[PDB]
This record gives sequence, structure tokens and C-alpha cells, in this order.
Amino acid sequence: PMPPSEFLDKLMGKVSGYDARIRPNFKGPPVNVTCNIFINSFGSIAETTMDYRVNIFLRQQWNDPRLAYSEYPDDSLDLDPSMLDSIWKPDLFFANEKGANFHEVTTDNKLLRISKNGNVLYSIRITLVLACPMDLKNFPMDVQTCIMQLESFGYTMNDLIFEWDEKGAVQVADGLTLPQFILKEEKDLRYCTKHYNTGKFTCIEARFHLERQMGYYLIQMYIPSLLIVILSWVSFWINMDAAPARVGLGITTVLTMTTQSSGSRASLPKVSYVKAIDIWMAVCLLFVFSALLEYAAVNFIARQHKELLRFKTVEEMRKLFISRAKRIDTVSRVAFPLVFLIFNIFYWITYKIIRSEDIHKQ
Amino acid sequence: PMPPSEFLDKLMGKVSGYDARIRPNFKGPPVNVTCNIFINSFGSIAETTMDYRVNIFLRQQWNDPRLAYSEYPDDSLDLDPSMLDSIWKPDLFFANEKGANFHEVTTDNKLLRISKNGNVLYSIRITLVLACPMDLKNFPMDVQTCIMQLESFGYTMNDLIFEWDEKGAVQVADGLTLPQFILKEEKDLRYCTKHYNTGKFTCIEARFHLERQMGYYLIQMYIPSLLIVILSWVSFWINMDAAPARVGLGITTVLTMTTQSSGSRASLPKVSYVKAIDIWMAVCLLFVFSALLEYAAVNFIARQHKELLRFKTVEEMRKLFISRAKRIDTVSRVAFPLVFLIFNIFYWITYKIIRSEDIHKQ
Amino acid sequence: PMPPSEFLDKLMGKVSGYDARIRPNFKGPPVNVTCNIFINSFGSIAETTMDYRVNIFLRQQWNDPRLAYSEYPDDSLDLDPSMLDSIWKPDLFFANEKGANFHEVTTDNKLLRISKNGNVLYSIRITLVLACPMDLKNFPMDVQTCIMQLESFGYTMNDLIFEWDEKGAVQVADGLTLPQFILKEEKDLRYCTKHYNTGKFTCIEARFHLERQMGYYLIQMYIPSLLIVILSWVSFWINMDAAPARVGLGITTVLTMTTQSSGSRASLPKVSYVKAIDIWMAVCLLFVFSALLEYAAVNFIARQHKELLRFKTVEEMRKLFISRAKRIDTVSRVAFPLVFLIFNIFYWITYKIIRSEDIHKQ
Amino acid sequence: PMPPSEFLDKLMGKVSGYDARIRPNFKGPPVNVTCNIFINSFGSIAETTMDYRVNIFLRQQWNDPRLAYSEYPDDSLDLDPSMLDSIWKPDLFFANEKGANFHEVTTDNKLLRISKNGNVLYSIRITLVLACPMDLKNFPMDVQTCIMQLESFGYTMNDLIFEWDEKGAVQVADGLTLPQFILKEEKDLRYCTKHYNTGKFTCIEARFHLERQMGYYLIQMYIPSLLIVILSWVSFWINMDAAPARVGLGITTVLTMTTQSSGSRASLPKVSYVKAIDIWMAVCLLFVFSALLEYAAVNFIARQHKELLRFKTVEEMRKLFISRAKRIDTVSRVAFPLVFLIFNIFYWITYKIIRSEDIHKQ
Amino acid sequence: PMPPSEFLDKLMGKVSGYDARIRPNFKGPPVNVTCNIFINSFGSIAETTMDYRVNIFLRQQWNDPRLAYSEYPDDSLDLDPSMLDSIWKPDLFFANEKGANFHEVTTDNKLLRISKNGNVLYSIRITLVLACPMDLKNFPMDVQTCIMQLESFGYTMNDLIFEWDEKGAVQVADGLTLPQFILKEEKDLRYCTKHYNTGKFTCIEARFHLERQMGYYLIQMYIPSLLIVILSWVSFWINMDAAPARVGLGITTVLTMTTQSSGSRASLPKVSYVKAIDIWMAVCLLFVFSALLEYAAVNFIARQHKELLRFKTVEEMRKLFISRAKRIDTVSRVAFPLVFLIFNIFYWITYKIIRSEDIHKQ
Ligand SMILES: CC[C@H](C)[C@H]1O[C@]2(CC[C@@H]1C)C[C@@H]1C[C@@H](C/C=C(\C)[C@@H](O[C@H]3C[C@H](OC)[C@@H](O[C@H]4C[C@H](OC)[C@@H](O)[C@H](C)O4)[C@H](C)O3)[C@@H](C)/C=C\C=C3\CO[C@@H]4[C@H](O)C(C)=C[C@@H](C(=O)O1)[C@]34O)O2
Ligand SMILES: CC[C@H](C)[C@H]1O[C@]2(CC[C@@H]1C)C[C@@H]1C[C@@H](C/C=C(\C)[C@@H](O[C@H]3C[C@H](OC)[C@@H](O[C@H]4C[C@H](OC)[C@@H](O)[C@H](C)O4)[C@H](C)O3)[C@@H](C)/C=C\C=C3\CO[C@@H]4[C@H](O)C(C)=C[C@@H](C(=O)O1)[C@]34O)O2
Ligand SMILES: CC[C@H](C)[C@H]1O[C@]2(CC[C@@H]1C)C[C@@H]1C[C@@H](C/C=C(\C)[C@@H](O[C@H]3C[C@H](OC)[C@@H](O[C@H]4C[C@H](OC)[C@@H](O)[C@H](C)O4)[C@H](C)O3)[C@@H](C)/C=C\C=C3\CO[C@@H]4[C@H](O)C(C)=C[C@@H](C(=O)O1)[C@]34O)O2
Repeated sequence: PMPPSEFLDKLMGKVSGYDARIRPNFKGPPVNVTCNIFINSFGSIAETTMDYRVNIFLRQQWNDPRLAYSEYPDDSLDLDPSMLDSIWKPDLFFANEKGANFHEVTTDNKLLRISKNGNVLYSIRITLVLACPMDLKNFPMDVQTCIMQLESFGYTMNDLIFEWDEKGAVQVADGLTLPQFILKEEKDLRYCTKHYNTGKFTCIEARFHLERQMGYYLIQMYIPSLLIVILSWVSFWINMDAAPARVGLGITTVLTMTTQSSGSRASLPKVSYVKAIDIWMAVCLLFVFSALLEYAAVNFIARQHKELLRFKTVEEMRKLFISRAKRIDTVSRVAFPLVFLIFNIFYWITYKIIRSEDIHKQ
Repeated sequence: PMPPSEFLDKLMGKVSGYDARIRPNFKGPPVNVTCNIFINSFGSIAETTMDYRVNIFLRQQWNDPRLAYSEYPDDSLDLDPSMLDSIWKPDLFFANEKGANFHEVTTDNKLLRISKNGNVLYSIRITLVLACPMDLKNFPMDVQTCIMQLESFGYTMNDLIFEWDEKGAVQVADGLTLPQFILKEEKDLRYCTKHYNTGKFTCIEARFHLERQMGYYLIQMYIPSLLIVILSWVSFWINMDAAPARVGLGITTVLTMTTQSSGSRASLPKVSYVKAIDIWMAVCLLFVFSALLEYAAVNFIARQHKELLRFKTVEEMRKLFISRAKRIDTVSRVAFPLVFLIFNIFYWITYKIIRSEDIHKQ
Repeated sequence: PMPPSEFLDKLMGKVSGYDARIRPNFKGPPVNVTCNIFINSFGSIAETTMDYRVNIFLRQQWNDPRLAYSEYPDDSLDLDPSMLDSIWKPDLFFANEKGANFHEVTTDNKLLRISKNGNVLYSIRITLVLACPMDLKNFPMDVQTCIMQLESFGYTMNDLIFEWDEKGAVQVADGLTLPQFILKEEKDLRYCTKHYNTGKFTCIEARFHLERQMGYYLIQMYIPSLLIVILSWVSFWINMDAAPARVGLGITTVLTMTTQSSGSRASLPKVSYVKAIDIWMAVCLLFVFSALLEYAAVNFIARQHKELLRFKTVEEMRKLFISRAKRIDTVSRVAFPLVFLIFNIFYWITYKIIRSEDIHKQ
Repeated sequence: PMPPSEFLDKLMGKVSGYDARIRPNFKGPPVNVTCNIFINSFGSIAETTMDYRVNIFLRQQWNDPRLAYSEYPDDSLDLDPSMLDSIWKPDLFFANEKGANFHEVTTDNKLLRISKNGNVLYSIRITLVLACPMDLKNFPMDVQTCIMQLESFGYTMNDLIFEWDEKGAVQVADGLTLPQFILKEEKDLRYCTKHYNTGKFTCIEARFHLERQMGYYLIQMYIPSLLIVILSWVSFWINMDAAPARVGLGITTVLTMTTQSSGSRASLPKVSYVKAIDIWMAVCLLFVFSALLEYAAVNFIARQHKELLRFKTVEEMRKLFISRAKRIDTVSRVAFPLVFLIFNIFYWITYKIIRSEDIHKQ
Repeated sequence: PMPPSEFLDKLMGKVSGYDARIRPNFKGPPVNVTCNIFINSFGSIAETTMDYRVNIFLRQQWNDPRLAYSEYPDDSLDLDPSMLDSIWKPDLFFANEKGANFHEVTTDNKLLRISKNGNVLYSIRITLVLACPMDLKNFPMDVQTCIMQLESFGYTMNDLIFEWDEKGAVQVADGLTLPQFILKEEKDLRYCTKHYNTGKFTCIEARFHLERQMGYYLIQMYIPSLLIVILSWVSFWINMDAAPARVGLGITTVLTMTTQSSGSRASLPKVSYVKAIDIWMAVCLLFVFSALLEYAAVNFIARQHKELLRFKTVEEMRKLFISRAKRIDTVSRVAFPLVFLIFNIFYWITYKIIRSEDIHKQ
């Protein structure tokens, strides 16, 4: 029978001794805050500035003794979010972030629900440009581990304690997909406490293990390099007397291998360690460069042939240099793709075992 | 005869028991909100970040019993938008969005119209960077379906219910055109209700079917690839003894095919499935590569010819290798464009039937 | 003798019955608002997102009967812009716009001047990213018509009427120049009234006719294409037996024509109609491709010559094929630039007459 | 002995008749405002959108008679910047600007100092994206004159007059350097008064003469063009019978000259007048194109030689065509670099005299 | 026993004489402020606009006598950051900065802790786009010294004095790494006082010495240039009669050296001094150009050979020109890589000693 306006100005009134600046149960045990997040959107992962953009529904549960009411019989009592000025919302800030803008569209995207015993549910929707450091030791295949840290500002560990939720940890939205990565099902909850000269502060963090998909990099980078190496193999069947043809074919394959290697590393930060694509493009470039060196040795042997022919064992030395120049081409035509196939299976199995070692060590 | 200032401070006065924080007909049936949007601008569709930018006139109709007035005889009573602080505007937020900024130019772009029985018309102009996931299984021709979701924050399904309008659904502005797409005439209205641990929330969505126009991609991508394949066909008429000419022509056609294929995929996200342009550029690249292989086989047969000529059935084996080297060119000159025409009609009709299957399944 | 503070709190005081929420002469004829704009900056015209950025001094003149004062003898009475909260500024918003931010530097850039009879002068400085659709049927030469629409939000045609000024229409700043376009001297004032389900709203618009300057596109695009076609003509004087030279020259001219055509269309939206540069680059590419086809026919005739010479009317058939192979080069050397000159004068005069037809039809 | 709180609420109190909306010495002579700016940062000069970014310390000095105090004996009395709401700051706005955001970091970056007789010192730190039109008649060497205009909004010339400072004009920070330009020591102070239909408004402007440094453009653009022309000269020493070598060398030098000319104009607005780099790249391209034409004439004369040799004064006509084909190469080998050196010294001295004429006319 | 609300409204109440506009110990000695910063994130260093982005925890310690309390026995008394409106926070602003936005996510990221004797701890989290000028005299290896200046606005040296902290200077976060640079362990604390016409202002600065990592530039820039020079060395073994082969190989190596040199300088400001990569690419380009000149001299000597052979000491002059043309190739094949190795060791040791001289002079 009681009207709701006096009831919802009674608990936050200045005739009441609420004092929203003062934390609950002052001069006592620390407040325990339970947090669960809901990943609404995850994406826009950029490697060159090492950050990613999430959309989260940050839900914070804490108990306030002064907010308890015994008049109304309903337990939930969902409230309007405009009177969220004097409730004592806890301070929370993300340790590694940029941006972090609120959503003010059509209303402030906020949820306030005060239970009968004093439990408060506080939900806010925020997009954060979270910055995570990434390791690029293996660029085509890798398991990145993005770190999201939630800690407090201005309340030490003896006054405010942040804890993860027990029923579930992180709720991902159904149907959420990433175009370049695959989000793993398990998520780590390791809370570490940062120490500062001012004091220690409560901090909880969650880790997402991101598997990079290998379907795009196989089409864009691995197959055109094989096309270039196969073309340099095609140069072996051409006639050895046709010098501009073989020289031009080999030179253009080396040039396009260099430009392809320079263009695949363009969308990457300037890291100072050797990656896997470096190894792949280096061995492919070495293969086309060795093909050009093989033709240069063949044409040098033919040069020695032509100088000793035109100005005495001349016939059998002509035979020896033509037979040797034919033997080099005949053994190269078999030896080049076989050693390339050996390198391919060795590289692929060692990266398969180091990828499985990364997924086993985690 | 009554002056308007007391009348428009009477209904929102604190001597009145309006209480704009409290929802209308509290502790009763849920409020029913009818929404229709007016697409003022639609465009700026970017594939690489998978989002689009709309300009909408969001109109929300709901009934308030406390707002009803019986003194004035006029039914419409358009009001000034500055007193839109205490009216109980409903909470609405878009589920998949970025940005969503209001228009504050020369006034707040808002409309408030309170009917005599209590019906409230609330119109706001907002630009939203709506994020939609897109499928790129067929890149030149495709029918994208952009999804716009409108749901509530902080009021469950038992308290707030969102419904679409019956007289029309989505009003598009007259004369509105898209440079890259064609907006279909019908629009789906399927409302789905999202479930969360806190509770269930009302949500309505509208789907726009966007037909990608095929006029630009025919000029930019399909015809230069045909030019490259026709040039590789031109290489068959050149003399077989002119080895640097045919080798250089074929090598530059393969190189420019590779760079054209790498440059057409630049304005696209790094997806991990095979698209239609992948198939097209792959078959065209295979055609120019097979032309280079055909010349390599011709010059290998001529090599065998020259070695057996210069160091016995020599005349008729010279005839056999010259006749075979002529026969390969003569059959290739006919066989290459005919099999290319066969591939063209097969690819085009299978993509026509899969495009019509996409437009029939919807 | 009267001090100014009471006089300027008398007309906007709450002891006065001003009521700035209520429009002037309520329940009567509509308010007539006269608007003239002053183009302070115009520029930053981008084709790929189809919008332009103006800086305008929006001046709005309307009459308020309650604001009239008879105490002071001065007629102008320029006022301070801080008390522009309760004056009843009219609602105005641009129909096709993005951005539209106010200038808050060192003060709010505003002007308020209330005349003695009640005339109010309201000037504000705003930069608007106005979005205009453009037609690219002729890309090098074209006359774009940018549309600026000013309409009201929340006041129908019976309550608010917008009208253009009679003394002048749009004042452009002296010395204002555009690097890529030429602003015409006349400007259209056609007011059209938009109709919506809620009601009809007053709207006035102004059109600027922008002539695209042809000096840059002649240097960047038209002359290098002529350089490529002249180089392909140079290929006719080279010896026909030198096959790698003529083949390589023609192939590199075709390749660079393709890359030049692909690079000139890069700073343009993905439109689906044929433009004028498409026609120009297509005919130039056809010319260099026909030159390569002419050399392929010459070397095919020489191939027939060489096969019938080396394995009977042999001398006179050698004469016939050498004379025909010389005659093809001799007639091509004259016929190629003459038909190119004919195409040039036809293309140029038809685009001159369609440009003058566009400027005559307007 | 007087406490400071009553003294600093006495002069701005509503029990005082200060009335900060009303300008000082109302209904009298115009207020005289003295302005000096301090260039803290100058840079980020972009040619393609024709604007530059400054950081200025805007100091405004004006006298207020009502602010005068005779109680305290100190003359300076530096005040706190939070009570800068009611002081009657003068209206000032920059005529050609974008952005112009204030600095709100750790405090509002403001200075307020009220002298004993009524002199007010008002300093604010602002970064402005000032837009200046630039002339690109000579692109490598040029003296740009950036214009910064400071005028008033809403107060005419009879009420507000802006004047420059007498002790110094513009203070540049010590150690301030520009990477691409050199700031001259003198600065022009020409005040021009803008006239509008509403009235005339006071305006003062300052001009900075910016000398473009020529060290970068000599390395990036002038020397690689000389490398290309020297390579085309190297083509003269190669054997005339080696036709693919000389043809390929000349064709690749023409192609790379075209791409170098197209790439140096990329970071520039689309202006419609001929610049100096246009002239330089045009003459260098003409030189490499004439070298290709010279080889085409040599090989045409050799063609006439070969046709009259193989199907009578044959020996002496063979002599005449070989001697003439040798004489063309021998005279070209001397004549090409000498005429290039003549063009170089003529171009360089005429641009030196037109640069000195620009610096003498100013 | 005293409740906290009256105690925390007593010290900031208007019944108290706090007067937060007035600085502490007015008309006396200057306030001494001790500042220590905590580098939370450091990165996003861009060379082309010469600025870097930090995340700092700015801690300011100063003593206020009026804030002292003797009632409560606790010494720390951490307070809520909402009542940081009237505390007299000191004015602080960074001298060389852009941006500098506060963090408003979930709360204002602020810390307020008032000690018992009057010591105030004020911590704020800010991201600043700090602009630092950089010297690019040696581009691959260099030690940049970023300067962060903290000074006051509106309080002179006699009223406000800024001092660095004694216990530590700058705290870097543990685990913080930079992808392109290495942050040195020591940091300079040199405070310089800026002088202005208005007065002198306190300023303290901190310098970070940044070592540029050399691992990326060795892979991206130094090794492909060696590949190009090694390929030009490979051109010496090819047959001298094969003129199109050697000419084409040398010409394409010169062309790709030019494009590689133009592409490595793309991500750099337009500086006007010679860098180290300029010297490296210039010597490598000189090496490939000299190889092309060596082949041109060889083919000129062979031209003289062919003209004196075909139209008398003819046999021994044929011997002299063939022996000399062989001797040039034989001495070049040894002399080119040896002088390249000499240049490599000289360049590397002189840059090692100038890098160590830069790290010794600091
Ligand atoms: C025919 C292909 C072979 C390879 C020929 O190619 C070349 C020379 C000769 C070869 C045999 C190549 C090609 C053009 C042709 C010349 C043909 C014409 C001048 C035009 O084409 C026709 C055909 C076209 O329908 C395939 C048809 O479009 C319709 C489609 C739509 O209605 C269904 C509608 O929207 C509208 C009505 O228009 C239209 C009648 O125009 C010319 C306009 C084609 C565009 C040229 C393009 C310009 O930039 C492109 C690209 O940057 C590349 C690098 C160079 C050009 C090129 O590639 O040049 C290019 O692609 O010469
Ligand atoms: C003539 C064409 C053939 C192909 C010739 O081309 C080449 C060499 C010889 C060939 C026979 C090619 C060309 C230049 C010429 C040399 C000609 C001159 C030096 C200049 O040209 C004249 C002609 C021009 O009117 C067509 C005329 O403009 C007027 C137009 C307007 O009044 C109506 C007005 O705005 C103003 C008065 O100026 C003007 C008198 O200047 C030279 C300045 C031309 C520009 C050169 C350009 C620089 O970058 C361009 C591009 O990056 C490309 C890659 C290289 C250059 C080129 O392409 O070089 C380039 O295009 O040599
Ligand atoms: C040796 C030079 C000649 C020219 C050879 O070049 C080519 C083939 C054969 C020529 C004789 C060229 C070159 C690679 C070699 C093959 C050599 C190996 C595969 C690798 O190299 C070694 C040498 C390198 O120390 C110079 C050394 O790095 C250390 C430095 C640091 O410790 C001090 C530390 O960070 C870490 C330990 O790693 C390391 C052992 O790896 C290969 C990984 C080199 C990188 C290849 C690059 C990939 O993209 C680049 C570029 O896009 C270009 C276009 C193609 C590649 C290339 O240029 O290919 C490229 O540059 O083949």
C-alpha cells in the first residue's frame, strides 16, 4: 500500500544517514565484490599496435548493509538507472586499456538491482581497446593469450577485495565468431595483486587463448612462393645456349620472390626476432638463387668450352665439357624438387610439433 | 483561456505526483512500445571491418496514464524538446553497434508529442555504426543481410515489451541510393528475445537484404584477367626459335597475373575460406602457367632435335621432331581458347544458379 | 538613465511571463524565419565518401512580440551571447550532414541582437560535413551540384515556416578559392517541403554548381597515356628479325598501360557505370594491344616464309612474303597515328559538346 | 589584515554591481585589447589539406574600471583560474581554423592576473589547426606565408577594438625547430578589418614567412632522375647490332622515369598549374625518350643498309650508311650530356633568380 | 565514536574557512610539491610525426596546513575521489604534449589521501601524446632521448615550486617491453626553469634514453641490398658475347636497388641531413652501377675488336683486344667483392665507434 516515491527517496535521502561517499561497513572488514563479464563483441584485433577491442557487460555484485529494506515483500526490485549518483559504486579500472567509453545512446546503458538483504547488482556496457602484448615467434600458426586485468584505484587490499564469480567465469555470446582467430573454450582465472609504493591493490584477471586460423595464410603466402619455386624449376628444361631466356627467367623469379617477401611482412610490427615466414621466404629465395647460380656455372663451363674450341685433345675435351654441362642439368632437374620436398616435410612437421608443444604447455 | 505555462508545469511539477523515475502503471502489466524507424541515410559500407553507417529517425510510441489531460480540447499538442528530462523515456540500446552519437546542432534533434489520452511520440535522430557479420563465400555476387537489433537494458520482459509497428515497418527515404549495393524492397521483421543470467529482455530486429552490384567488378577485375590470358594466347603465334621472346612474354604474363590477383584481394578481410575471385584468378593463372609449360615442352623437343642433329635415320627423326613440334603448337592454338570458353560458361552458369539459389532460399 | 542589469533581467525574468519554451504568438499564424548563410570556408571535397566540408555563418531572423521594448531609444542593442538559454531559438537541422560541431574557442561563437520592434538576429558559426551524392558519368570534366538542405525538427508547417532572404542569397567570402574546383557565381534557391507520417516540415535548400578543373587531369592522366601509345608506335621502326626487341617493347607497353589504368581509378568510389577515363584508357590499351597483334601477324608471315624456304616457285613466293611483310609495316606506320588522331578529335569534341550540354541544361 | 575570501567575493559578488554580461565602460568609447601570442609548438604542416598546427599562449590585455581595488597594497595579485566565469572575458575567434581545443589536463590551462588600476591579463593555451592557402608555383624551393587571423564575434568596431602589442609582436620559443621548413626572423603585423552586412568587426593578423628547406628534395628527387639520365647515356656505348640490349635499356629507363615522376607528385594537392618538378621531370623524360628515338633512327639506317645489301654502287653505299650510323652515335655521345649540362645551369640559375625575386618582393 | 560524515564535511564546509581558491599558507613561502610518476604503458612511438604515447600515474605530494586534523587517531585516512572539487589541487601541465585525456571509466581514476599533519597524496592516471624532437643522424642505430616536461600555469616561482622525489625518480612497471626500442635503466632528472615576460615558472623534466634495436633493420634492409650486390657480381661470370643477358641483369639490379632505397625511406620524416641508410644504399647502388659500367667498357672494347676485324697487324691486335677484354673480367671478378668487403668493415666499425661515442657522451 505504500507509494514508491517516498520509499525510493527514503533510502537515498539526506534525512537518512546513507552518506554515499563513505564505503559500506566502514572501519571493518573489506568489501567483497564478485565480478562476471559477458563478452558481447570481440574482434578488431590488430597486430601492428598490439591491441584488441571488446564489448563487455560488466556485472559487479557487492553487499551494502545500509541499503537493506524490510517494508516491501518483493525480493528483486529492479530500479531506474538515473539515481546511480549516490549508491557507492565501487571503483574499478582496467590496467591495460585505451578508450573505454560508456554508451549514452537513448539512455545510459546501466542496470541497478538492489535485493532485500542488501545485495546490489550493477551492470554497465563498455567497449575497451584492451592492449595486450603478443609473441610473434611463429607467425602463421600461433596461440595468442590476451590478458584482461581489472583492478581498483584508491582503495587498498584491506578495504576492497575483488573476486571472480563461482558460477561460471566469462560468458561469451552465442553465435560470436572471429574472422581471423578461434576462441578457445576454457579461460584462465588467475588473480594477481599489484604492489605499489602507496599500497597493494586488489586485481583479478582473465586470459583468452586465441588460436590463429591457418586457412588464409596458406592461400595468400605459401602457395605463391611455391609457384615461384616451381617456375624456377621450369627454367632447367630450357636450352642452355638460349642465355637471355634462362637468365631473364631466373632473375625475374628472384625479384618477385624478394617483393613477395617484402610485402607479406608489411602488416606486422617491427619485431626483432626471426619468425616462421622469415624462414620460409628465406629458404624459397635461397632455392631460386641457387637455380640462378646453377645456370651461371653451366654457362661458365660452356664458356671454357667455347674458348678452348676457337682461338690437341680437342674432341675429347669438347666431349668432357658438353657431357659435364649436360650432367649438371640432368642431376639438377631431379635434385632440386626432391630436396625441396625434404625441406617442406621437415619444416611442416617441426612446426606441427612446436605448435602442439605450445598447445600442451599452454 | 488557460495560459500554457501553468499547464505545462502542472503535469511535470513536483506538486504533481508524476515521479519520472517510476515507470507507468507500476506493479502491473508491461508497457508496450511500438517502434518504427526511418532510414535517412544508409551507406559507408566497409568490408574490412564488417560494419555500416545508418542515419535513422527512431520513433517510439508508448502510453502513459499519468500524462493524460482533459482541460485542453486539442488532440496533438506538439511540445518543446527541452523538457524531456522527466517524461520517462524508455531505455533502448542497439545490440551490435559502435559510435551512436546524438545530433546537437542548433538544438537537440528531438520530437515530443503527447496525445490527449496519454499516447507519447518520441523521435530522435541518431547515426549508428552498426556492425554486421558478412559471409564472403561468393565475393563478386552476393546478397548480404544486415541485422539491426533494438533491445532494452535494465527492464525485463515482464516490465517492458518492444513491438514493431503494424502500419509499415521501415520507411526508407525517397531518392536514397547506394553506390555499391542495391537495397531490396522487402524487409524482415523477426523479433527474438535474448536470455541472460539476470533475466530475459525484449528485443526486436530488422533485416535489410543488400544485393551487391556486379558492374564495377566486371570492369576492374574480370576483363584485365581476360586481357592477360589473351596475351598468353598471342604467345603461340611467335616463332619457336625465338626463345627469349616467347619466354619473356610468358614470364611477364605470369608475373602480372600474380600481382593482379594479389591486388584485388587487398580491400578485403583476412577470411579463411575460398571465394569466387580466388577460383577465377586461380584458373586464369593456371592457364598462363600452362602456356609457359607448353613452350617449355616445345623447346625441349627442339633441344632433342638439335642434339641428335649435331654431335642413322637422321632425316626422318628430324622430320618427326619438327612435325611433332609443329603439331603441338597447332593443336594448342585451337585447344587453349576453346577450353577457356568452356570454363567460362561453366563458371558463369554455376554462379548464376548459386546466386539464384541464394535469392530463392533467402 | 536606467541601468542595464535590471533591463536585461526584466525581459527574461521569471517575474515576466516570457516562457521561452512557448513559441511566439502561440495559437496563431506560423513564425516566419529568414535565413542567409555566409560561406567562410569551402573545401575538403572527397569523392570516395561523397561529402564536403563547409564553414558557414548561419544567420536566422525572426520576430518575437514579447521581446519588444519601448524604454531605451537605441535600435540595435547588441547583447552578450551567454544569455541565449531562454530566447526561443528556432530548431534547425541540416538534412544531409555528418559532424556539425559548434565552435567553443575562447567563447561560444554566437551573435544575439534584438531590435526595438522585436526582430531577433541569431548568428552561429558551424562546420558541417555535408554529404552530397555525385554523378560520375564524365570523370575528368563534370559539373557537380552540391545540395545543402535546412529543415526543422518538431515543428510542422503550420507552426514554423522557413524562407530564404530577399537581399542576396548566399554570401561567399572574398578571396575564397578551391584547388580542384571552380565555384559558379549563381546559386539556386529551390525550397521543397518534406512530408513524413508525423506531418509536413518546412525546408529550404541551396545548390552550388561546382565546375571540376581540367588542368590536373590533363597532366597526370592524359599525357602519360599518349607517351605509352607513342612508344608503341616507335616499335614499328625496329627490325622485324629482332623478335625479342619488338615483343618485349610491346609487352611492356601493354603492362604499363594496364597499371596506369588501374592506378588512375584508385581514388574513386566503386561506381557501376562507364566513365570517360574508362573509355580513354580502354582505347589507348586497345591501340597498344593492336600494335602487339600486328607484330604477331608479321612474325607469323615470316614463319611461313622460313618454313617454305628451308625443309618450286620458291623465289617469287619469298618475294611475295617479304613484300607483304614489308607492306604491313609500311601501311601500319602511317595508319596507326592517323586513326589515333581521328579518335582524339572525335572524343574531345563529343565531350566538349556533352560538357556544354550539361552547362546549358544545368 | 583583511582576509582574502571576502575581498575576492566582494568584486564578483551579486551584492556588487559588477554584471559580467555588460561590457566595461558601457555606452562609451570602445574597449582596447592588446594581444601578444607565444608560439610554443609549430609544425605538422601538411600540403595536401593545406593546414598547419600551432600551440599558442594567447595573452589578452584590457582595462576594466569596475575591477579596480584600492584596499590591498600589492600591484600584481595573481588569481586562481576557477573564477573566470564572471570577469567579462572578450570574445575572440580565429577566422581560418579547425579544431581549436582547450587543454583540460590536471587543471584548465588558464592565467588570470588583475592589476590594481584595472588592467587584466588573460592567458590561455590552445592548439589550432590553422588553415592557410599555399601557392605551389615552385615546389622544391618556395617561401610560404602562413596567415593567422584573430577577430571578434558579436561586438562591432565601435564597441571592441583589437590591437597588437608594441613591445614585441610574436614570441617564438627558444630551441623551436621545424624539420621541413625554416621560420624567418621577421613577422608582419598587418591588421585588416572585415566588413559584413551585420557590421564591421575588428581583426588583427600575423604572417609567418616559411622557407622550405631544399636538402631533402635534392636527395630524394633530383639525384635519382640524374641517375636515370646517366644510364640512358650509357646506352650509347653498347653495340648497335645488339638490338634487344639497347632497346630494353632505353625502354626500362623511360618506364622508371615515368613511375618516378608519378611517385614524386603523390604527396601533393591536385593543383592545376605547372610546378617546377613538372618541368624537371618533363625535361629528364624528354632526354631519355630522345635517346630511344636516336637508337630507333640508327637501327632504321641499318635496316636500309641490310635491305640494300641482301635482296650497283653497293660498296660505297654500305660505307655511307655505316659511316653515317657511326657518326650519329659519335656525335650523340658528346651532344647529349653537354645539352643536359646547359639545361641544368639554365634551370638552376632561373630558379635561383626567381627564388631571390620572391624573397626580395616578399 | 565520531561519525564520519560531519568530519568530512567539517574540513571542506563553508562554515569552515577553507577557501579552496586560496593557496595554502597565503602571503608566505612558496608551496613545495614533490612529484613521482609511474610509467604504466610506454609505446606507440612514431617517427614521422615525432611523438610517443605514455600512460603515467602522476603522484603529487604537497602540504596543506588548514587540512590538518587532530580528532581521529588514524594516520592515512584514504578518501573518496568525488570530493576533489575543493581541495586546492595544484596546477600542472605538460609543456610538450597533445591529447592528455583523463580516464572516466567506471569512476574517475583518482586517488586522494590526506595525512594527519596535512600531507596530501594526489594520484591521477593520464595518457599523454608527448611530442619529442628526435635526431636522425644515424638511422639504423641511435639513442633517442625523449623529454617529458612538467610545469605550472598561473603560479610563479615565488608562489609554487616543483621538485622531484628523493626516494626513486620514475617507476617503470615490471614486465614492460617495447617492440622497437630498449629503455635504459638510468633516467636523468634535470630541472630547468622557463622564463616568460609574465614571469618565471617552476618546471621539472625527466629524460628517457631509448636504444633503437638493430635486429629488424638488419633483416629488412641490409640483407636484401647484399642480395642485389651479389647478383650483380653474378653477372661477371656470364658470357661477354651474350649482350642482352648481361645488360638486362645489370639494368634490373640497378632498378630494384633504386626502388628498395626509395621504399626504405618511406616511413620517415622529410629530414634534410644525410642518414646512415642513405650512405649504405648509395654505396650499394654505386656498386651495381659500376658493374654495369664495367660491362659497357667490355662491350666497347669488343666493338673496337669487331670493327677492326670486319670492314695489317690484325691477328695480334685481335689478341690484344680479346686478352684485354678477358683481363678486365678476370680482375673485376676478384676486385669487386674485396673492395665491397673493405667498405663493409670500414662502415661497420665507424658506426660502431660513433654509436659507442654517442653512448659515452650521452
Ligand atoms: C573484351 C575483353 C578483351 C580482353 C578486350 O579488352 C580490351 C581491348 C581488346 C581486348 C580484346 C580490354 C579492355 C577494354 C576493351 C575495349 C572494350 C570497350 C571499350 C568497353 O568494354 C565494353 C564491354 C563491357 O562488357 C564486358 C560493357 O560493359 C557494360 C556492362 C554493364 O551492362 C551489362 C553496364 O555497366 C554498362 C552498359 O557497361 C561495355 C559496353 O563496355 C570498355 C568500357 C571496358 C572497360 C575498360 C576498363 C577501363 O579500366 C579497366 C582496367 O583498369 C584495365 C586495367 C584497362 C581496361 C581494359 O581492360 O580494357 C578496363 O578493363 O579492350
Ligand atoms: C606532348 C605529349 C608527348 C607524349 C610528349 O610527352 C613528353 C615528352 C615528349 C613527348 C612527345 C611527355 C610529357 C611532357 C613532354 C614535354 C612537354 C612540356 C615540358 C610540358 O607540356 C606542355 C604541354 C601542356 O599541354 C598539353 C601545357 O599545359 C598547359 C595546360 C593549361 O593550359 C591550357 C595550363 O594548366 C598550363 C598553361 O599548362 C604546358 C605548356 O606544358 C610539360 C609541363 C607537361 C607535363 C609533364 C608531366 C609531369 O608529370 C607527369 C606525369 O607524372 C608523367 C609520368 C611524366 C610527364 C610527362 O608525361 O612528360 C608528366 O606528364 O615530354
Ligand atoms: C647472407 C646474405 C646473402 C645475400 C644471402 O641472402 C639469402 C640467400 C643466400 C644469400 C647468399 C638472402 C636472405 C636470407 C639468406 C638465408 C640465411 C638464413 C635463412 C637467415 O639468415 C641468418 C643470418 C642472420 O644474420 C645476418 C641471423 O640473424 C640473427 C640476427 C640476430 O642475432 C645477432 C638475432 O635477431 C637472430 C638470432 O637472428 C640469422 C641466424 O639468420 C634468414 C633468417 C635471414 C632473414 C631473411 C629475410 C626474410 O625477409 C627478408 C626480406 O623480406 C627479403 C626480401 C628476403 C630475405 C632474404 O633476404 O634472404 C629476408 O632478408 O639467403
